[PDB]
Amino acid sequence: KKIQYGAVASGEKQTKAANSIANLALIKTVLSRISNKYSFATKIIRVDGDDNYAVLQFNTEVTKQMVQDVSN
Amino acid sequence: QFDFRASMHMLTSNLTFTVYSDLLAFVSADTVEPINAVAFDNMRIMNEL
Repeated sequence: KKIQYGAVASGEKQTKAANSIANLALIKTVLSRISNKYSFATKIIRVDGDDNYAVLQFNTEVTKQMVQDVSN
Repeated sequence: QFDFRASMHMLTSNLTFTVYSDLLAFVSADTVEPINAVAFDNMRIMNEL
């Protein structure tokens, strides 16, 4: 069975040096679109393949609604 | 004796309040960029190179 699969190939030499590019350059974009509603100032964006975190520092104290409306 | 007419009273208070306990939940402070952080004299702290 020959299945067409044009996506990324986990198993190249490239599979970790370009999972840290393609995931940093993705989350640098999705952190730009949520700044139309909440104005913040991001501090670090650490990325490890898929698994990444990105600390956001706000103006006010973080409440139970800014956590819910960023996760949404 | 329970003299009724001499024992009523008119209790005068207000109509409505809105009691707020904590006040610094309203302001939202910021900080300028810490390389432009100014001491009590108007040069900057950690100025040297």
